Amino acid sequence: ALVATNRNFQRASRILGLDSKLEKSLLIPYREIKVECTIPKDDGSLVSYVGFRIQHDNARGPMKGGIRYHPEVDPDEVNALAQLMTWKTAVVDIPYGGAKGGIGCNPKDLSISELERLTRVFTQKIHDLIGIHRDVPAPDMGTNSQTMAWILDEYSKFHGHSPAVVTGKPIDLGGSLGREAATGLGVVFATEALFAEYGKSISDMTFAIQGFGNVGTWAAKAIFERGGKVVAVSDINGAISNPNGIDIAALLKHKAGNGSLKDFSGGDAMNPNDLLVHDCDVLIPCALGGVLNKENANDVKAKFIIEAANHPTDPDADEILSKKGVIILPDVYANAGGVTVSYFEWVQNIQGFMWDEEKVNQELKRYMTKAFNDIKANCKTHNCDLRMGAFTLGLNRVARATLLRGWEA
Amino acid sequence: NALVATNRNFQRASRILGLDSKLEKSLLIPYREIKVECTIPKDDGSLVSYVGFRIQHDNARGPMKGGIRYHPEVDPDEVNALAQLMTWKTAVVDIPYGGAKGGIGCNPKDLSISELERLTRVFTQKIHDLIGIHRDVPAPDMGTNSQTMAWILDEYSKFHGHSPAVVTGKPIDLGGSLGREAATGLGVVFATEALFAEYGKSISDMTFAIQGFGNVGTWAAKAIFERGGKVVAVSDINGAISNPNGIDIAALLKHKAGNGSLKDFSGGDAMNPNDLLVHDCDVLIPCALGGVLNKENANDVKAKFIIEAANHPTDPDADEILSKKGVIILPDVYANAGGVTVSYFEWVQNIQGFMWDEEKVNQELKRYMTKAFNDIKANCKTHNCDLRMGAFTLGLNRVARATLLRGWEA
Amino acid sequence: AMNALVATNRNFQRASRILGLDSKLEKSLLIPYREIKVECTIPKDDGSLVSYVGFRIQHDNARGPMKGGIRYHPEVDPDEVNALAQLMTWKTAVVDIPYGGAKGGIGCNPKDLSISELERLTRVFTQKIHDLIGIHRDVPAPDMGTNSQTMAWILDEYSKFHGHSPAVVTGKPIDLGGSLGREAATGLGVVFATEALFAEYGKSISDMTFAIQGFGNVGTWAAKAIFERGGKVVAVSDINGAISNPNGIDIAALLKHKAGNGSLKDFSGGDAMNPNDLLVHDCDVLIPCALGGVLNKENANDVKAKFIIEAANHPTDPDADEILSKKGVIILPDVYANAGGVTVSYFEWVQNIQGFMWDEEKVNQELKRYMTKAFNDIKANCKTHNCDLRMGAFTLGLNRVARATLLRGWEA
Amino acid sequence: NALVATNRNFQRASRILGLDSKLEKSLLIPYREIKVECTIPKDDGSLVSYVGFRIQHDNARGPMKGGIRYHPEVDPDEVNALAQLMTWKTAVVDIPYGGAKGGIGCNPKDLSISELERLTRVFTQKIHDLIGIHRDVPAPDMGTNSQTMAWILDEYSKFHGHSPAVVTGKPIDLGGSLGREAATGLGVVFATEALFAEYGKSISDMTFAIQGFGNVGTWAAKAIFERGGKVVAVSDINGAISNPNGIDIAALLKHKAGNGSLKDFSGGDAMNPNDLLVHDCDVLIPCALGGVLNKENANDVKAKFIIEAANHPTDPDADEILSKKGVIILPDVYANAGGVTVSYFEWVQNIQGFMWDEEKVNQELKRYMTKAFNDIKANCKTHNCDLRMGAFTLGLNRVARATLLRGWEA
Ligand SMILES: NC(=O)c1ccc[n+]([C@@H]2O[C@H](COP(=O)([O-])OP(=O)(O)OC[C@H]3O[C@@H](n4cnc5c(N)ncnc54)[C@H](O)[C@@H]3O)[C@@H](O)[C@H]2O)c1
Ligand SMILES: NC(=O)c1ccc[n+]([C@@H]2O[C@H](COP(=O)([O-])OP(=O)(O)OC[C@H]3O[C@@H](n4cnc5c(N)ncnc54)[C@H](O)[C@@H]3O)[C@@H](O)[C@H]2O)c1
Ligand SMILES: NC(=O)c1ccc[n+]([C@@H]2O[C@H](COP(=O)([O-])OP(=O)(O)OC[C@H]3O[C@@H](n4cnc5c(N)ncnc54)[C@H](O)[C@@H]3O)[C@@H](O)[C@H]2O)c1
Ligand SMILES: NC(=O)c1ccc[n+]([C@@H]2O[C@H](COP(=O)([O-])OP(=O)(O)OC[C@H]3O[C@@H](n4cnc5c(N)ncnc54)[C@H](O)[C@@H]3O)[C@@H](O)[C@H]2O)c1
Ligand SMILES: O=C(O)c1cccc(-c2nnn[nH]2)c1
Ligand SMILES: O=C(O)c1cccc(-c2nnn[nH]2)c1
Ligand SMILES: O=C(O)c1cccc(-c2nnn[nH]2)c1
Ligand SMILES: [Ca+2]
Ligand SMILES: [Ca+2]
Ligand SMILES: [Ca+2]
Ligand SMILES: [Ca+2]
Repeated sequence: ALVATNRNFQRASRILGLDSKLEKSLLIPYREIKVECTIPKDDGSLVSYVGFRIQHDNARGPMKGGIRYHPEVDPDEVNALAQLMTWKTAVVDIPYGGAKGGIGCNPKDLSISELERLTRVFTQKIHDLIGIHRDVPAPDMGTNSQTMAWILDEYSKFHGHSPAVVTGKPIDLGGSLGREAATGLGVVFATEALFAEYGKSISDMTFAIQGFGNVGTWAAKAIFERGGKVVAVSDINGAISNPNGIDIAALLKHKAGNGSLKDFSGGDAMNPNDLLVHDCDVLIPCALGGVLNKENANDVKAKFIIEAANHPTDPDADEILSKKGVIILPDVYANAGGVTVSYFEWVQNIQGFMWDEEKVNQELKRYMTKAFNDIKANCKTHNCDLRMGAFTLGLNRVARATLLRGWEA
Repeated sequence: NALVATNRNFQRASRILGLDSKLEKSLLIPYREIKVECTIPKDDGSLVSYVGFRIQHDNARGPMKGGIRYHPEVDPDEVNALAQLMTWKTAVVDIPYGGAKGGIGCNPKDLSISELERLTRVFTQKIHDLIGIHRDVPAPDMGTNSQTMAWILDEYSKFHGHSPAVVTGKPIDLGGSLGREAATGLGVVFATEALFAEYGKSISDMTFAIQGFGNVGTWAAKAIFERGGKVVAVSDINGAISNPNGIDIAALLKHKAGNGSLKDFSGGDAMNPNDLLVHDCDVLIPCALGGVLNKENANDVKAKFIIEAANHPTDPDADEILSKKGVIILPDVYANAGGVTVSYFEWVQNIQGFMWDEEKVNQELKRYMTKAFNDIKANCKTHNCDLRMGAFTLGLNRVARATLLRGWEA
Repeated sequence: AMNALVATNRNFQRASRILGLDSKLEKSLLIPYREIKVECTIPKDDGSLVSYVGFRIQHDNARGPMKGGIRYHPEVDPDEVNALAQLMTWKTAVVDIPYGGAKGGIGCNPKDLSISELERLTRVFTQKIHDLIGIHRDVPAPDMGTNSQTMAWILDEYSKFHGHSPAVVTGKPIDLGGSLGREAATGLGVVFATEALFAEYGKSISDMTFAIQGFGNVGTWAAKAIFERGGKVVAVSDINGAISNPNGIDIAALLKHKAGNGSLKDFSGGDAMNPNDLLVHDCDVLIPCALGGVLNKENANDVKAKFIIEAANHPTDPDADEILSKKGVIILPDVYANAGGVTVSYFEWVQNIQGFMWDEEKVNQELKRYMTKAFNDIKANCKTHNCDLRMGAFTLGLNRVARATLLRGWEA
Repeated sequence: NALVATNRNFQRASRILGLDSKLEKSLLIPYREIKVECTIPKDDGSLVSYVGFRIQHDNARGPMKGGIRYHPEVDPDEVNALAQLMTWKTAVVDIPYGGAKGGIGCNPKDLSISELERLTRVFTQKIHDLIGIHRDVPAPDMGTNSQTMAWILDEYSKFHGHSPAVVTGKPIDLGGSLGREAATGLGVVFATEALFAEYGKSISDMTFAIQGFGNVGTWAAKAIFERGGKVVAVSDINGAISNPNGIDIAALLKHKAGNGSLKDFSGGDAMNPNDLLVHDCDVLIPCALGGVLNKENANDVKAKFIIEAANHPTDPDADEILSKKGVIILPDVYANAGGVTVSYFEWVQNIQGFMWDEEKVNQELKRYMTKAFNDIKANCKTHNCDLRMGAFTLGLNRVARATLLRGWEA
C-alpha cells in the first residue's frame, strides 16, 4: 500500500520530468487534522480516542475519501492512502482531491449507540473542516452507510441539510442506486475498452477470478452476461473449475444458499492455490494484494491480468509478466468504479434529483471508457506500460491544476 | 376537517405498521412551531398588526415544504394537521421533503395590493432565518399566489442573496416551472392509468363522472378526453351536464372559457348536480369538495373505481360500504399529488440553474406518479390492505425509517 | 403562576391608561416578537426514547437583547408563560437595563430525570434554539427547575455552533464566567431600594423596625443587610415557625443558628411567634419575602406597618392595595424592589462582554447606583402622573419600551 | 527542558489531586492538532515549501492562547508539552484562556523581510478558520515579533473583518498594550512581594542575586531597585558584577543600553559568572536558563529564597536538596506569569475598544499576581505541599473543574 504508492509516484514523476519543488509541494498534504473524540460508554464511563483527517490535495476539487474505524493508524500509511485517492480520482477525471480519515478504535468493542455517539462527536470536531465543496467523506474499514447517516445528521445541525456532505448514504437518505455493482461492473467496462484495442470482445475470452466477494461476484456476473467464459473461480475456502465455462448465474444461486464453491455441481472442485497459474486468457485477482510475486510469475499462463484488488502484483512479478507479453490493467484504474459512482451520488445530491440505475450505469461506462482512452493515449506519448500511463495521467492532471491556480498569496 | 381525516388515517396506518408508540409520539410532534408579529403601515398611514406563523412538522427526509395561507382562520390543530399531512404526502410520492404549513391571520380582501406587498415582506423579514432552499421552501396557498411568492423571493434574497429555490409557485419570469397549471389534473390521469394497467385496461375503456370543474377537474377531464375516455357527466357548484355518449370536453372547455355555465352546454343534457355521485359510470372522480361521499349515498354509488382528486371526499362510513361492494378507491393523498410533485421539479430546476421544457416536466411527472403507484401496490401486497392504507403506510414507514437511520443520540 | 398573569395584566392596563398609550402601539407591545416551540427528544439512561416540547417566548427587544429564565417545569400554560416574558420586558425597563423580555423552558419534571438525562435534554434544547438566542439576541438564565449547572451545559453546547460565548447565558458557575455577588443581589438590592425610599423622608434604615416574612435567599440577605445598617429586625417568619424580639434580633447569630440546621422557633435570642401574626405585627416596615397573595381584604386593615417593601412577587392583591393606600401605607412595588437579581444578571453579561470580571465591591457599587437611579426615576414619574409608587414604576418602564419602539419605527 | 519537567509536574500534581484516571487521559489529549502546507514564492521567483502547525491543547477555561515559533526544530512531543504547559499556566493566574502552541518549521535568517511577510500571510490564510478572538489567540515567540503579529492581524482581518484581539504582542500603533516589556520582570517582583508579605517582610529588607540581564532580568532588577531592594550581584552570558552595598541599577541599565558589558561596569567588582548561583544573598533569581541548579551546586546555594523567573531552572535533585535546607522556591509556572497576564490585558483592551494607561495595566497586573499567590498558598495549606505543587494542583484542578462542569454528553 505505502510502498507501492511511493514507487509508482517516483516512477511516474521521473517519466513526467516533474519539477522538484512542485513535487515537494504535491507530497505535502494540504492539511493534517487530529482531534479528541471522547464519549460516555453505555455504562457512563468515559473512553477517549483520537480521530484524524489527512486532507492531501484539493487542486481539482473538494477532497474525497473514506473514514476508517480501525485500531492501526500509522501516519505514513494514512498519508499514502490520502495521496493515492488524489491520484486515483485524477486518473478517472472526477473533480476531487484525496483525503483519508478515521478514529483509532476497534468498532467491535463498541455498542451501536456508542458508535453513534463516537461518530457524532467526531463530526462535531471536524464539521468546520469538511463540507459539500470542501471534503466529502465515505465509508471504509469499520464504517458503513449507517455511519454516514450519523455524520449527515450531525453535520446538518451545523450547516443545514447537506446530503452531499458524505457519500455511501442509505438509499432512504440520498444514496445512489448502483453502488453495490459499481466496482465489479467497472472492472468489466474497463476490460471491454482494453479488449476493444485488439478488436476482440469479452465473448472471445476465458476468465479466472480469484476472490468471490462484492468485487468478484459482480465482475463474474457481468462477464457471464456478456458472453465471457468464467472457467475458474476461487475464494478463501475452495475453488471450482469448468473448461466450458461455469454457469455463473447458477453459481451465485448456490452461493446465496450459503454453499461453498468446491461443492458446486456445475464444475470440478479445484485447489485455490492453483488459481493464479490456471490456463485462461484473462486473470482477475479480486481478493488480496501481493498474490503475484517472483515465485509464481513465470507460471502465470494468462494473457491479460485485470487488477481489481489493490496491489496484487509486487514489482518482481510486474517485471517478469511484462517481458513475457502479459498486459496488466492496473488497480488505480481498474477498480475505480466504486469511487466513480460515489462521485455520481454527490452529483445527484447537489442536483437535488436522483438518477435511475440505468443512468448511473451509462455514466459509469462513459467515465471508465474515456479514462481508458486517456490512459492509452498517455502510454503512447511516454511509451510506457498501462500502469505508468495511468499514474502519469493522474499525476499530470493534479500538477497542471496546481500550476494553473498559481502560488502568490 | 382535514384534521379528523388525517388523524384517523395516521392511526390506522400506525396500527398496520406496528409503529412503536414512542417513535409515533415523536413523529407527531412538529420539529418547530413559529409565531411572529407582522405589523405594517397601511396606505393611509395607520398601523395594523397581524400574527404570522410557520409550523415546521418534519425534516427527516429533506427540506420542509408547504404553503402560506392568508386567511383569518388560524386554528392551531388544523394547521398542524395540514403540515403533518404534507410530511406523509411527500413521502408517498418519494419526493425528498418534509411537511410544513404557514400563514398570516388576516383577510387579504381588506388589504390593498401595496399593503399585501408590505405584509409579505415583513413576514419574510421575520422568518428569513427559519426558511431556506435546503431548510423550508414555501409555496402559494389560500389567499396567496405567484405574485406573493415573487415578493418573498425578492425580500429573502436581500438577506441571503438571489435564492430562486427558496420558494415555489413563482411567476414564469422569475424561475417558475412550466406545467404547473395542468399538474394535478394530469397527475390524476397518470395515477388512474397506472391503476388500470393492473387490470390490463386503458382509460379509453371507461366512462367517467367528474364532480367539480375547476383547476383539477378541467385538466383531468381534458387529459381523460384526449386519451379516449368517455366523460359522461360533469358538475360544478351551479349545475351539471350529462351525455351518455361522452361529452366533447374540448367544446365544454371553450364554453367555460366563453363565460358559459355547465347546464347551458348544448352538447349534453342538464342534470341535477346532486345526481353526479350516483350517476351510472365506471369511474367517479370527486374534484370539488371533501365529505361528499357518506353513509347516505355510498350504497347508491354505481361506479367500480373512485379516483379521489379532491381532499377527503370519502368519509369512513362510505370507505367501509364501498370496500365490501368491490369499489376500488385511489386515495387523495396519492392521486392529487401531481401538484406537489411539479412544485418539487420547480425547486430542482432552480437548484440546477436551468429550466426544463414542458415535455420534460410531464415525462418526469409521469415517471414519479407511476413509480409511486407501484410502491403503493407493493405495500398493499405485504400488508393485505386497500390502496388508501398502502399509501399511508408507505409514506409513514418512509418517514419512520429516515428518522431511525438518523438516530437519537445528542 | 396564575397570580402573575392577573397582576401583570391589571398593572399593564392601569399604566397604559395613565400614559394614554395609543391602542395600536399597545396592541403591538402585547404581541410577542416571536414564539418558538421545538421538539426535544432524548434517549433515557435505559436507552428508551422520551419526547418533550421546549419553548421560548421572545416578547420584546426594542431596548436590547432579550433576557429571561428557562423553566424545567410541567405547567406551560401559554398565557402565563407569555405574561412572564412580558413582565421581564417591563422589569428591565424599570431599572434601565438594556434588555427586552423573554421566557422559555421545557415541559418536564426534572426530578424524573437523572443528571445525565438532564444534560442530554439541555444540549438538545440548545441545539434546537441556538440560532434564536445569542449574546446580543436573547440571553437565557436559570429559573424554576434549572441552575448554574444547566447554564454550563447551554454554554458548552452553544459554543460548538458559534465559538466560546460566555455572555450567551447568565447565572453561570464562577468557574465559567459567573459573576461575584449573585447570592446577595436580590436581598441587597431590596435594602438599597429601601434606603432610597427612606431618604425621601430624611430617614435611614437605622431609624426603623422591620418584620420579615420568609427567610430564604431573599429574606436572609435582606435581614443581614438591614442588620448591618442598624435596622432593628423585630420579627422573622418562615414556613415552619417565627421568632420575635422587640429589641431587635441578632441577625448574625440567627444566621449561624439557621446554618446549623436550626429552626426559627428554637432560636434563643427571641420569643417564638405564631407565623400567622407576622403580617399584622407591630413594626414600621413589613417585608414579604416568601409568597404571593399574602395581603388581601381579610388582613389589610390590621397591618400596622407604615412601609411595606414587596420583595416577593405580587404579595398584595388589589383589594389590600386600595385599603393600605387610604391608610397612608407606602408600598414599594415588587417590579422594582426585587430587581437586584436581574440587575446583577445584566452585570454578569457586561463582565463577559468586556472579557474581564469585576470584584464584588464593584458589582455592589454598581448595583446600588442602578437601584438608586431607578428609584429617583420612579419618584420623578410619580410627580408628573400623581400616582402611587407601583404605577410610577410601571409607567416608567412601559413608557421606555414605548419610546424605544416609536424611535425604531414601523416601515420595513 | 519543557517535556520532562512538565510531565513530571503534571503527574505529581495529579497524584495529589486524586485525579480520576479517565479524566486525566482526556486532559492529556490535545483538543486539536493542525499541520498545513505553507508555500511561498521567494523574492527571486523560486518556490519554497514549509509546514505550519498549531497545537490547540485545551479550551475548557476559554479561548486558546499561545506563541508562534519560526524555528527549524519542531519536535511534536516538545510542542505538545509547551501547549499543555500554557493550559496550566493560564489556570494558575486565573486568566480565561487555555493553552496552544504553533509555528512554522523554517529558519527566519534564510528569508528576506518580504519573504517573511508572505509566509506569515500564507500561514494565516491556512489557519484563519482555526483561530479567532474567542477561539485561539496567537502571540510572538522564538523567531517572531510584533511585526509578525501585525501581518497576522492584517491578513486575518480580510477574512473576518478588523479583529485587533485575534493576536497579542501587536505594535502599540495597531492596538498593543502599554507595559508589555516590563510585564514579566515586574510580575516577578509582584510575586515576590506577596511571598515576602507572608513573613511580614518587604523587598527592601532583602539582598538579591540575579542570573541573566535580558528582558526579564533588567526589569526585575529595576523593579527591585525602585522598591529599596539591594541587587548585590548580576550575571549574564559574558560576565558578572558584584556589589554587597547594592548595585545602582539605574546606572547599570544605562551602561547596558550604551552597549556595555557587566564586567566593565565601574560601580562594582567584576565577578566570575560561574559564582553567581553560590553568591551570598537572601534571594536568588535565575533569569537566564533552565537546569542551572542541580545536585552539584544545590548544597552550595546560600539564598533562603529562589524566585524561578527563567523556565525550569531547578532539576528535581536540587529541588529536593534545597527544600531540605529550608529553602523556599517560588515556582516558574507562577513567578514568570506576568508576561502572559499582560497579554490577556492586551486582548481585554482590544475587545473593550479602549486602551488602558500603563498605571492601570500595572495595577491590574499586581492584583492578578497577588491573588494568584494567595490561591497558591491556600492550596499549599489544603494539600500540605510546597509552592510548586500548590501552583500545579491549583492550575490542574481549575481545568479539571471547568471540563467537569462542561460535561461529556454529545
Ligand atoms: N469493493 C470496492 O468498492 C473496492 C474498490 C477498490 C478496490 N477494491 C479491492 O478489491 C478487493 C476485494 O474487495 P471486495 O469488496 O470484493 O472484498 P470482499 O470481502 O467482499 O470479498 C473478498 C473475496 O476474496 C476472498 N478471499 C479472501 N482471502 C482470500 C485468499 N487468501 N485467497 C483467495 N481468496 C480470498 C473472500 O473469501 C471473498 O470471496 C480488495 O483488495 C479491495 O481493496 C474493492
Ligand atoms: N389544485 C391543486 O393543485 C390541488 C391539489 C390537491 C388537492 N386539491 C383539491 O382539489 C379540490 C378542488 O381543487 P381545485 O383547485 O380544482 O379548485 P377550484 O376552485 O379550481 O375548483 C373547484 C370546483 O368545484 C366546484 N364546486 C364547489 N363546490 C361544489 C359543490 N358543493 N358541489 C359541486 N361542485 C362544487 C366549483 O364550482 C369548481 O368547479 C379541493 O378539494 C382541493 O383541496 C387541489
Ligand atoms: N431569590 C431571588 O433571586 C428572587 C428574585 C426576585 C423575586 N423573588 C421572589 O422572592 C420570593 C422568595 O424567593 P427566595 O429566593 O427567597 O425563595 P426561597 O425558596 O429561597 O425562600 C422562601 C422562603 O419563604 C418561606 N415560606 C414559604 N412559605 C411560607 C409561608 N406560607 N409563610 C411564611 N414563610 C413562608 C420559606 O420557608 C423560605 O424561608 C418569591 O416570591 C420569589 O418570586 C426572589
Ligand atoms: N521574556 C519573557 O517574556 C519570558 C516569560 C516567561 C519566561 N521567560 C524565561 O525567562 C528566561 C529569560 O528570558 P528573557 O526574555 O529575559 O531572555 P533574553 O534572551 O532577553 O535574556 C537572557 C539573558 O540571560 C543571559 N544568559 C544566557 N545564557 C547564560 C548563561 N549560561 N549564564 C548566564 N547568563 C546567561 C543572557 O546573556 C541575557 O542576559 C528564559 O528561561 C525564558 O524562557 C521569559
Ligand atoms: O399548499 C401547500 O401546503 C403546498 C406546498 C408546496 C407545494 C404545494 C402544491 N402545489 N400544487 N399543489 N400543492 C402545496
Ligand atoms: O426569570 C427571568 O426571566 C430572569 C432572567 C435573567 C435573570 C433573572 C434574575 N436573576 N435574579 N432574579 N431574576 C431572571
Ligand atoms: O509563547 C507563548 O506560548 C505565549 C502566548 C501568549 C502570551 C505569551 C507571553 N507574553 N509574555 N510572556 N509570555 C506567551
Ligand atoms: Ca500540497
Ligand atoms: Ca417530530
Ligand atoms: Ca410586539
Ligand atoms: Ca483534552
